[PDB]
Amino acid sequence: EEDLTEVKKDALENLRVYLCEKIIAERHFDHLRAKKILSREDTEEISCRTSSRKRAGKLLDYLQENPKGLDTLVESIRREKTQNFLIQKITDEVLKLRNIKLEHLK
Amino acid sequence: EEDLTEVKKDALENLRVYLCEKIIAERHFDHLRAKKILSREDTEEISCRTSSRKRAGKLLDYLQENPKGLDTLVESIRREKTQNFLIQKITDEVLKLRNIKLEHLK
Amino acid sequence: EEDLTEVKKDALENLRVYLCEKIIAERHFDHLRAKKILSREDTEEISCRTSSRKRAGKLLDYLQENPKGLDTLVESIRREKTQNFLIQKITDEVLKLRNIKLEHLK
Amino acid sequence: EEDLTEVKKDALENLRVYLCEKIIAERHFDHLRAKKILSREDTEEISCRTSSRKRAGKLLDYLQENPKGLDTLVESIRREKTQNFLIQKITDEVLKLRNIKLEHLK
Amino acid sequence: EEDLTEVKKDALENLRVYLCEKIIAERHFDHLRAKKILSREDTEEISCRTSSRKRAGKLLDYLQENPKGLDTLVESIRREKTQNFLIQKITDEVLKLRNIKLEHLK
Amino acid sequence: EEDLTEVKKDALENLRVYLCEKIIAERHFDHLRAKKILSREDTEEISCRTSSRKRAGKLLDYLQENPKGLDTLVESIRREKTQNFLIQKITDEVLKLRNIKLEHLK
Amino acid sequence: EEDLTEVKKDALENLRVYLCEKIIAERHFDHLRAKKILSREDTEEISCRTSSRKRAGKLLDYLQENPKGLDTLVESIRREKTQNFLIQKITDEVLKLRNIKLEHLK
Amino acid sequence: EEDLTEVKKDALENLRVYLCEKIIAERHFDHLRAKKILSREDTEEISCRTSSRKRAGKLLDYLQENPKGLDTLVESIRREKTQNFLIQKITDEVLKLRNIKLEHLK
Repeated sequence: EEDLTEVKKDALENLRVYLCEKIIAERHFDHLRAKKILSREDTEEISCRTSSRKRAGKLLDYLQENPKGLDTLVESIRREKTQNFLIQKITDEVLKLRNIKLEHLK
Repeated sequence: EEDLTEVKKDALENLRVYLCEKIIAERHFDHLRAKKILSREDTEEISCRTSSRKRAGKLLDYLQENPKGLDTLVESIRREKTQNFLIQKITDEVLKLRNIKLEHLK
Repeated sequence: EEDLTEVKKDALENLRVYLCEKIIAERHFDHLRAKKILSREDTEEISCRTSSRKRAGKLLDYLQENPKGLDTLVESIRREKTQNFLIQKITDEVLKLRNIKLEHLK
Repeated sequence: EEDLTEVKKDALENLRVYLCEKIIAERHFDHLRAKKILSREDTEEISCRTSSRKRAGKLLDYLQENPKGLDTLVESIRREKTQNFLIQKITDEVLKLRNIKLEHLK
Repeated sequence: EEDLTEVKKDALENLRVYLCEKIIAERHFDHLRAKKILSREDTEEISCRTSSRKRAGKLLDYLQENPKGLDTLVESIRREKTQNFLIQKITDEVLKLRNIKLEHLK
Repeated sequence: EEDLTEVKKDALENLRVYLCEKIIAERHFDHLRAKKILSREDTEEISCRTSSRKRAGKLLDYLQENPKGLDTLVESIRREKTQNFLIQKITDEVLKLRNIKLEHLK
Repeated sequence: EEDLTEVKKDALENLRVYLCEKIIAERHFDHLRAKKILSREDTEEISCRTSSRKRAGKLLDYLQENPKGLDTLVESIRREKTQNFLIQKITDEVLKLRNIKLEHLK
Repeated sequence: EEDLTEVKKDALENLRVYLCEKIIAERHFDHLRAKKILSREDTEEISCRTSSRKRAGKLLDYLQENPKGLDTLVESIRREKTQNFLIQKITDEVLKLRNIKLEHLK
């Protein structure tokens, strides 16, 4: 019904908390692939002045605007690296979505 | 009796003075979790123009509108960080509430 | 029609991902030749502070500017070294161009 | 007739679009020589808070106030570096001037 | 209860101090095995600029992320090398966990 | 009477001047232990942009907050390194406290 | 007669011009010592948004409110650094004071 | 007439261009001697973040302050190194001074 794209934000708002977990990937593996749809000048800006906490929050904040919001997810399971502390969580992020999402059906 | 929600503000007004102690957490640990219920654009703006004293006052000021007033409290005792200079104080913030709260029973 | 110089960026935006295969050649072989038309101070700057990932991105990022976009290509097939991992890719990079390029004709 | 000094703005306003092509020279090559007539404190300020997009626009925006408007031009063709992606364009920048300039004669 | 994964950080925060005993293994033995789950470009970066103290802090800091945190441990007891200064400590590191962990049960 | 925690600031405001003697320990030995009670993201932030003077000022400024104000002290006399330039001074820092402290008794 | 505290402003007003000479010391050596009597939050703000020209004027502007106005003077002659381009000037700043001061006696 | 100290800046503003010849001496020989009168913290700061182009500009920019403006000169002719590319230039720098200087006499 095209309503889910909103609940992702909540899920994200609920998962906003996990800004200290594999978010450093913004310097590691986020910036590179996601740019396929992500911004350009902001990257320069977003990166220039952060403790890796702000940009962390920054990087995430933008994604609520998009409808799809399925790329940090595919990119984390892809490219190897960490397949647990984010992925078990990602399933939990999926859950956080799932939970919030399925709840909405009520 | 749903009256306490107000006495927090007093407690807060009484504690308004402690605007220089662990309030910097607005750049540190406040903005992140609390946004679970907190504003969105204000954050951007609240932050945009401050020496960390205004935004300090700002951030604090916003919380009197809410009835609950209990999260800075749970967020500081949790997430580790500082467990005294604010928490003994927090117990004192609790006191400032408590004192203000209990006196109301008179 | 001088429109292709742009689609190269797309192709590059589509190939930005392969920032991990033979991009290290900036240390191995890119810096020396490309300088024939490439930057001067940034080379110093671009280089000074990277994990070989950022500079990788940097070096690539700079070329979307230039119209020709055909030198890393000629330089990789030239100077021997690698002719497969990147060159079959280079054909694919040509493809990524070709694909995006030919697509534009529709 | 001293009217051309105005048409450079529009040409620049027409060329305002090319804020992504060899404008980075602001860090690379612009700041150093142009300062012969260019500002002093702003440079510090202009540079202090930009993603290289603002300062880009900044650096350009200032030049409309001057009458001569001929230095970024002479500076890019000299000092080596890029003699094409901007220079052909510069001829086109000259054209953008020329086109507009000659048009004015009508 | 999946709460233990946190107290490890404390334990680690409590053991953050012992950043001088056998942390040089970041060159001696730590980098090779741990990479199985560990980070890739940071390794390049993390290493690139350290007195062996920051990277020390770095490497460790990264692990508070991961939920398990049981690998520097198995890798130090195995692969021979040192079985005492780090290991009695490791048991003490286990203690630091054990202490903080069991305390949590209160 | 819990009034002393304030004069430490003064003592510190009076010792603010000694930001050049062994404050560099912010790299040499401060960051590591003090983090037992110290801030996390600012450490990232505080460090990222300083001549070792700002951060020097930064590091000290945060502690006026804390009530105990007794850790840089124990940390400097311990862990070896310098026991004179800082410690004779530290006793003087103690004096600066002591002086200011005892003065308050009047 | 306590009238001198005012002509210093004039001196400063007449010395306001020299806002480009050893004023950068605001980052270099001013902020640290002078804070013994100087502000606190402003420093943060004063610094937060300047090209070093405003803050220059800022830093200077504040000192007119004070009566004594002798510290930048004693601070510049001491702490080594520059003993001429400011100090000959400082004697001249003394002169600017002196001139105006002595003039006032008429 | 003490006016020359100003024209040096012009001369310097006219020689600001030669920020590419023997300015790297900012590492090769400048820092050590000139420090007899030069900055302290900025040396740390000026150095920390430059492609050798900015610090180049930085180092020079500071000197327009100082009245004498005669030390980079004596230091380059002495201490061996290069006596030609810059010294013929230095005489030309002297010229640039001389030219601008003598012109002022008109």
